[PDB]
Amino acid sequence: MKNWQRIVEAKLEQQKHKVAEISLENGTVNYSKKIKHNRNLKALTGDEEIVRAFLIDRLVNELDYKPEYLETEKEYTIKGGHSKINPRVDVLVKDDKGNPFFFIEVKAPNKFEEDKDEIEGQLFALAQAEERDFKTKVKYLVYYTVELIDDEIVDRAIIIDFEKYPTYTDWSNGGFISTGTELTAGYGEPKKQPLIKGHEKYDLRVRIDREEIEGLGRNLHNVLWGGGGTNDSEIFYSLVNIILAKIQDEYEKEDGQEYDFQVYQYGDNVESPQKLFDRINALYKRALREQLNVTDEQKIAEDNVINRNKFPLNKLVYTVQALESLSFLEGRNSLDGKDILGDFFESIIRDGFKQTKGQFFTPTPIVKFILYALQLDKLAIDRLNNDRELPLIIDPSAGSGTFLIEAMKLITKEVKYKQNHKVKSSRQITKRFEELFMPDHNENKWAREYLYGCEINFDLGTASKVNMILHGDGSANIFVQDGLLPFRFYVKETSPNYLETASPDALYGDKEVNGKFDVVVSNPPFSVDLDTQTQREVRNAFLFGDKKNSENLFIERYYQLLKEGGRLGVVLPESVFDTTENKYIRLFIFKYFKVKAVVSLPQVTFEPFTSTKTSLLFAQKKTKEEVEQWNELWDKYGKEWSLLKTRINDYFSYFVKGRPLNKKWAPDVVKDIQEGNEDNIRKNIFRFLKDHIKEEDKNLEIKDLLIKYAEEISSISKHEKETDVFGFYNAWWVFGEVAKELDYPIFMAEAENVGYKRTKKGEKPMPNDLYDLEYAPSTLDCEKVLSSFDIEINALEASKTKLSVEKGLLEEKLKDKEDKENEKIQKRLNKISELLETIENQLDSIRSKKLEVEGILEKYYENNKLKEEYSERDDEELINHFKHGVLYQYRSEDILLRNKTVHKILDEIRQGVIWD
Amino acid sequence: GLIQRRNFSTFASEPSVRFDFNYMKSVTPTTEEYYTYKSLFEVVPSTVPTLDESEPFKYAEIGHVSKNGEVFPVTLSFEDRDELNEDLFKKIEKGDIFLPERGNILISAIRPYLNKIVLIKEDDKTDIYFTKAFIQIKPLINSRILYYALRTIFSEKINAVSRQGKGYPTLKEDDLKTIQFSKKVIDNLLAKEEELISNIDALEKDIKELKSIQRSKKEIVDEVFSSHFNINMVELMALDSQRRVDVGLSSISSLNSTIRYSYRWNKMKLIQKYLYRDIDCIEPLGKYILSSNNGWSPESVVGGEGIPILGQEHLEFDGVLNVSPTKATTKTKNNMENFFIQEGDLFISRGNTVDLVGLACVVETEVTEDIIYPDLYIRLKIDEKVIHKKYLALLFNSFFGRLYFKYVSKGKNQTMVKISSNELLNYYLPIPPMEEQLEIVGKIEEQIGAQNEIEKQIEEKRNQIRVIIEETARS
Ligand SMILES: C[S@@+](CC[C@H](N)C(=O)[O-])C[C@H]1O[C@@H](n2cnc3c(N)ncnc32)[C@H](O)[C@@H]1O
Repeated sequence: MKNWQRIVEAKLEQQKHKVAEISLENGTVNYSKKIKHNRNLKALTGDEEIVRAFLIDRLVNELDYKPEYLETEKEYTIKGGHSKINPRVDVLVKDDKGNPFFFIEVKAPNKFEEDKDEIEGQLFALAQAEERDFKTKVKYLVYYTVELIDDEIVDRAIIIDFEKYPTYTDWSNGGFISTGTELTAGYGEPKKQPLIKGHEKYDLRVRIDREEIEGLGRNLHNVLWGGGGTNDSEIFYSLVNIILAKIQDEYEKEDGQEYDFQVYQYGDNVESPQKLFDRINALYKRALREQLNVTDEQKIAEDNVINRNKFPLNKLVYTVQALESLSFLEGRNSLDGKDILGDFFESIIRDGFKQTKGQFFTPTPIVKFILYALQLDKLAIDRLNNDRELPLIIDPSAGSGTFLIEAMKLITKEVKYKQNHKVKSSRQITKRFEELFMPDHNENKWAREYLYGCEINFDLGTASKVNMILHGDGSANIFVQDGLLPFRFYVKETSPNYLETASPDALYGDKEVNGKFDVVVSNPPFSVDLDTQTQREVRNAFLFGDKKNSENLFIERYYQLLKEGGRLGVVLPESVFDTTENKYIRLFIFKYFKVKAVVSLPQVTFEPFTSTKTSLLFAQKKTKEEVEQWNELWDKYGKEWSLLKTRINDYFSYFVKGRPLNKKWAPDVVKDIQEGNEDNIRKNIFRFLKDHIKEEDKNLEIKDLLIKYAEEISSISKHEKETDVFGFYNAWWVFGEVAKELDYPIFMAEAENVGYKRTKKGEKPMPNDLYDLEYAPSTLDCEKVLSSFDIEINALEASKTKLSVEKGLLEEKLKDKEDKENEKIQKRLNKISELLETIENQLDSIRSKKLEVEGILEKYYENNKLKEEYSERDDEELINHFKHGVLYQYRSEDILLRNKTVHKILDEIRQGVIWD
Repeated sequence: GLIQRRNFSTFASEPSVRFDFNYMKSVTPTTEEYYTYKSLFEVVPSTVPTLDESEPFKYAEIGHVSKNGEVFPVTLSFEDRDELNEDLFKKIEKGDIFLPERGNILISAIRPYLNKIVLIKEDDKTDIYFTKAFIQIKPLINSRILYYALRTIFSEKINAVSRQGKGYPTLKEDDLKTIQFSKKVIDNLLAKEEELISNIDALEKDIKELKSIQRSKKEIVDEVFSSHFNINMVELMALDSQRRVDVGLSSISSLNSTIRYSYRWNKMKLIQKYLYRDIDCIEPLGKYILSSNNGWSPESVVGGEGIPILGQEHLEFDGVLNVSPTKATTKTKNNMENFFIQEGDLFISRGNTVDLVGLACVVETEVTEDIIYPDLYIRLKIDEKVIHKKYLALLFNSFFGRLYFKYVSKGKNQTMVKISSNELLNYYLPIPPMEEQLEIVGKIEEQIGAQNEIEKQIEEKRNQIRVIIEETARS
């Protein structure tokens, strides 16, 4: 039950002059009979009637304007298209000379945001007809509405002059060139009053609801893009620059000083070319100076905010008005402090940015599957409970910061809301939780010191930083440098920098290793192009610097970032898994990482942008002891390989090349040959050819066996090319012998559909093999659901009471009057009564579905919480109930974590894979 | 949704230590008796054979070979220097040619999942030159048995050892040698060889009967148009094969407007006069043409992982563009807005053989991905109110258009003749009411659906062969 309704009722009751009255008990509205009305309005159709009554009362009682000069519901017969329409005007304010000074149209608050185009269709035609017929002069068309700032209702007016912009083409340069935001009493010139920071009368808006925000995104999209679609460049990045300037100015302003992201119209007209551009350019210069690590004055010298020819300033002035009233840096405060501006950013991120080959964004279904398959939520919970810290996360190819955004949301929505019962209540752990998550306004503030990133693009880096500001981080960790640079090159002069540290590692080859990040999630680019000026330096810090596969250097970075036990969940292309020339890198991953899972993503997971096949690698870095065991096994079996190669080449030389059986060339071979021991010869041949051999070859002799095999001997004898990280041994033979000792199981899986079909024309979902949503919430308020249906039933019951009362009174006059002409009224009241029983019947159907919904509630929710027998959520009936039938609302779209049954790949990955 | 849970040690079963869902679905903990390629086959290395330039050769590049195992070679000669043939010659002169022997099974090395396996047997005396990326193997065991086994049974293993990488699946000789062939299946096939080969011979004989009874698209279109217009085909074959025309002076200026006198032009006019004798409502195409845009195609290679491009074989007589691109362009252009193929468009063949020149097609399937149509194409936008898009394509593929374009075409050789837009402007058509055009299209569609029933019976027979092979091998 809304409090502002009581506030309005009390304010109207305190008014001395009762010129407009409202009765909630009877649901009636009363006005003075002096004003002529063409229809007898007696029913409350919505909040629009209340708004109109309040505005009329305020105009009559506060502004000292005579009520008789106001005209309502004046009817004109207009010719619309090929038919005749009969629209009416809401408010007409005319002076003593009869000229219509104010043509005020009132629109319902529910459709206030959506119904903006109708001003072209419902207002312009009437004004044109009036000017054509009555020869009147309209000075300023005025539209009035209410604005909710700091939970207070204030005026909000838009002023448009038709004389100033006669043609439609000219109007485009205006870009919200209205006279002023608020009206002036005493016929004074309207003045725009700047929003003084921290000044109670006028400030930025908080508690902004969604219904104004999707519509806002919609009309800004329609204006800025203008139906262009997706051709990228200035249409998108300019919005980023404007938002960055807004954030910078909202940061640098002090309390009591107005914001510079405001249009001044003291002279009734602002110069859009000059006055806006100067302030916006200064703001963006300050933004690049402070928020984006200065980037040195050398870059600022050639910096430019927008393109002069490509981006007209009219859209800039249009957007300044839209974005001035909002609070981008700190306001938010939507639905108990949750983020609304962030979703307003992914809207526009998905639309205005055209993505092509070489510029992809990882789809959200894959990102959250990767994050949940690493068990990041329970990792963070265990880390907080034991070490009193949160895991350190880095994406060295962040791009638009998708992985970081979803990781931040995951941690915040898991450690605080969904899996809160896991954390301990101990005093020190409680204090750490207070320092990390408790402030509702700044719940996403742990990301300041924990989430890191790296993007080589300046534009995408700036976009990711702005997005991270909007969500609530503060950025300061998304470096806009290259991801492959040496560690000391990552400097930010801020809160402790974990990425700058480096140290040499003995087992890695005495190269730099950071080893401070708990989790690495990334989507490394295909065929990365190294910087020519730094290549000779950066390629010297990696083992496989010059192997002509630059992208395979990224797999090395992860080893240098993760600590012993770190979790890797990157998205590699299929070429890493099958191509022969990558055999070196596969012998790297096997040596240092414990490959725990591999998932074969389908071909359409990145279509239509790229058709290459990709796969998921979930691995964990080995400790020093395991790498030492690997090295000792490698040497132990390399010795055997060398000795075996010597013996086998000696045999193959003797039996065909016919060298003499002298003593000095092989001791054991000549000893066995002279002693006549061919069993040992056969054993050595078998051990060398441990592969490519069959049991039947036991019957072959030491001549025909070799002449039959031949090329396998030569293939095995050849050692690896690298020779620096693998040594002078055959990689395949020694690797097989080593992996025999260190054998461990490996999870492998395939996905047929990833829950979507991405194509240029449209979007078509398919069944999602990766995971399943919850649908059924784990916490649903029975009281709220009951009170909802209670409020609709009460709202209709008030109407059913007033209609019953009026039909009873009409029956009373029917019994009283002689019924000469009252028989028609009797028929009318009978018809409305029958309509009353029909609406009562549909209300009884509503009651029946309410009762069945209640039955569902006690069938599934006990103690206002979902009970454990449906926690695993295999119940088909519950899912079907929540996918439609008024239960579509509420609901939970979170990924469902099943602990009992294995239906989708995420379930087996979460259950059958043991980390640590 | 397929979980395998392999072991670490199983990764070292291949010399390049692969690990991916494919080839590890095939690698299984269970061990059975098996054969290697040393016992069932032998890879014949490719050699460049000497060829006479004058004597024509039959050549195919992957796409010509069908999935069912029938080769569709093109006959070309070295001294032609054909415009379309320039890239084929450049490929051939570098060694991209191959002469398979007799009794050897050829296996494609590009996209093995299409099952483009070809058997070369001693029955056919003619020898076909093949492209590279075909792995010749000499079957030590009966060639037919191994051909049938590789096409049906051991196809999963061949798909396993294929390496995708960034691009498309490929096959290599060493990977082929890596495949393990079960002892039991091969032993059962060798024990039931006589019965199995007799069964496959009978089924393939039935298939050849069904192919013989099938009737081609060109005959369908020609017969439908002749029946509708009452044209007598033997009369045209008498008039068309004359080589002597007696032309009067007055006949020169009949719908000519340029006073063209030539043997070809007057022969075409005589044939048209015979055709349009009883038919009325003859009208030019220049009045009802809206626009004509010539496509263009840059340098490209088979594959290339770029935007796809079509080929000259994609045009069909039925009037439907059979979209199945094989090659693509890897580099980008500046403008590509109209170079993509859209639904419901009319495509005209500019340069081709004197028979298949001016061939027209209509795009009816969903284009989805944008595909580049080559230079030897014309997008034709026409007045939809008077003439239907598919009717023009059917007329052009009929003898009505073939006879006109065999004399109008201007080319330096019979292998390629190039038409232009001028004759498209000046071409004369029988244009009945749109109802008649829809009726003609309906007759053609039903008579083509009948043939579709015939080939669906054909794959029914193919599946019967596959089932026989599988049931013989399994037990
Ligand atoms: C593969 S996309 C997707 C990245 C991220 N997963 C996302 O969705 O935003 C990342 C882009 O950033 C670029 N990039 C990131 N790190 C880079 C680096 N260290 N060097 C060069 N380019 C890099 C790549 O060119 C690539 O086009």
